[PDB]
Amino acid sequence: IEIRRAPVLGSSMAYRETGAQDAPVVLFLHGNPTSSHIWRNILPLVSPVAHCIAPDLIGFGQSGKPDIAYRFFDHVRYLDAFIEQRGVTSAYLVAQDWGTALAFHLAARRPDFVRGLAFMEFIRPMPTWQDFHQDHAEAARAVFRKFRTPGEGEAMILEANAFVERVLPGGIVRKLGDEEMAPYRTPFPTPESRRPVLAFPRELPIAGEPADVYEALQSAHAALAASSYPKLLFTGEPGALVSPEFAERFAASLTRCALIRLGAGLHYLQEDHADAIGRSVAGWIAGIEAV
Amino acid sequence: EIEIRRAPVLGSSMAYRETGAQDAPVVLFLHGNPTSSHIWRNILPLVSPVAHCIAPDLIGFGQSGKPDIAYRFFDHVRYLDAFIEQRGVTSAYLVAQDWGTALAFHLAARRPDFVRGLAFMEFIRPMPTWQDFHQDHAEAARAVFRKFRTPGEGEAMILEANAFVERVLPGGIVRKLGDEEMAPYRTPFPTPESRRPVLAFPRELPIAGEPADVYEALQSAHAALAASSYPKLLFTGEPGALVSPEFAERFAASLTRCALIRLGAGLHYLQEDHADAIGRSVAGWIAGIEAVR
Ligand SMILES: OC[C@H]1O[C@@](CO)(O[C@H]2O[C@H](CO)[C@@H](O)[C@H](O)[C@H]2O)[C@@H](O)[C@@H]1O
Ligand SMILES: OC[C@H]1O[C@@](CO)(O[C@H]2O[C@H](CO)[C@@H](O)[C@H](O)[C@H]2O)[C@@H](O)[C@@H]1O
Ligand SMILES: [Cl-]
Ligand SMILES: [Cl-]
Repeated sequence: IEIRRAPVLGSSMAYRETGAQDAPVVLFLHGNPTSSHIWRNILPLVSPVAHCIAPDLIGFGQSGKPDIAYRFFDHVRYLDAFIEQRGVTSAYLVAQDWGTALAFHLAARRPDFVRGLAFMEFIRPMPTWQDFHQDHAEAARAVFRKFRTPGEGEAMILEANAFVERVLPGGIVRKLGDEEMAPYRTPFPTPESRRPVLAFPRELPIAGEPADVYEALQSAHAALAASSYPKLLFTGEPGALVSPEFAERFAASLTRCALIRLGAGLHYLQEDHADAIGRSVAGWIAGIEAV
Repeated sequence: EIEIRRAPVLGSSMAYRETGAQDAPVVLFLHGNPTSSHIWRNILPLVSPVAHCIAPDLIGFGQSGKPDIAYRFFDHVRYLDAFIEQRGVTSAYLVAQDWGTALAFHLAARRPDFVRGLAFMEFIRPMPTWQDFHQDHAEAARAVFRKFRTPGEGEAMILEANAFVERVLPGGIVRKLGDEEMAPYRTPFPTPESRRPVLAFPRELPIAGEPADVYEALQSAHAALAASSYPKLLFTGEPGALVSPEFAERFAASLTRCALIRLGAGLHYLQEDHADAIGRSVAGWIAGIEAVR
């Protein structure tokens, strides 16, 4: 699969594309601090049934690095512009981490765009720190509190590259090979290049802040609970942002939401479960399109 | 949790494995020769979160009863029909391989309203000549099955030598089964006479018009399959055995609502090499269909 590039809002976004184009479109949306790289072993399993498009968010992967704030709403604007530039009129969405917030927000604003939503390890408004990660992961809670602290977050993420070097491997059960880890590092050679990686944890909707993202994601979650398109939720054990127990309650709170149990898994489920995820998604799309 | 149970059927009994919530769609898993519901053991746990899974042992196979019958294709049809009635199943997805597919196609042709969807692989079709049985690189397989179908020779190979269990079975699996995995394939068949149903099957294969009744039934069943409107999922291995990848793409494209799922390296007993891929595929597919209805 070639990396391709699209002009977007006077910058550019890199993307991977595969599959016959007479088929329904599936948009794969990564989060922090990843790129379309994370889908690399899932795309070949979905491409036989769908036209797969996996963009790198602005400032991630091989996308352009404009001098912007990289707030959640900036990503929204770039992703919307990418979809427009690609001429995509409707799609399935497959999302993880911040990709899920983009998917939920897109579905809320354009309900007729969404053929279905496959998601995992998703972002929701979290009224307190007890709603961010699980009780066995107090240490993750403490790290993100630091990311959200002026000066401290800069030292950890911009200077020490902690999100790429510590958080990412900490959210994968297996140990990535050198050749698998390398493309996670290459987008972020410098402190300045790491700006988007610091901006994201500062956007997490926790304890009412930031108020604009908190409200947008409350609204997106209300829309999701009122939506009628098919949904497919994956969970790991014990997971990270989403426990198996929360996943069961969440899926039951929605209509037309299946829950697929992947087994031992933390945050970056794609890395531990690419085959299970790809096979599940391809079957699910095939089933929906049949009927 | 997966339970092994027994249903009374036509004066005998069939064993079956069952798992999943009772308020979910039913999925009926149908094995072929010389296997049992054992072959689905690693697939069931992956489908049970979305469906009520029922996996019977065909009459004379696995832990089912061994009544004094011919074990022809139409006998299996009768026992499977009676099992379905006994379990009070009114509609189901079918998941099938080998002779399981002939049973599924024949069921779907008679009762298409019963079929929620059909997931199948390595399936039986009418074969006008021996050239239509396996691929030309497997001449050895054709000679072996010709001998199975030959009076006297088949008895020596399958009943006395247990060749279907000991050679044909492992021969259609890419990996080597662990001893604990292979053992339950042997235990239903302790004696030559217990192997009667295993010998009966190759002699039922619809090759060159013989047997005429099965050939006719499977022609009619294949015509129905070609016209059918229910969702279908075809899995293929490379090179496969009864179904080549090239044949699979053409066959799937010919049908209405048929997705093709390529599994990679595989022979005949694809479940043993690809349980995870098959289970995950079937679960996502059922979830998708039931979401839209
Ligand atoms: O039933 C399989 C699977 O489908 C889902 C949606 O993917 O639920 C659908 O089917 C249920 C049983 O028929 C219905 O109760 C439900 O309303 C419908 O959306 C999954 O929830 C379920 O595991
Ligand atoms: O489209 C994905 C996948 O679905 C199948 C059926 O499972 O085809 C369906 O979708 C096609 C594209 O929308 C339709 O043209 C077709 O009629 C419908 O059955 C598979 O064939 C396909 O790979
Ligand atoms: Cl983050
Ligand atoms: Cl046979």
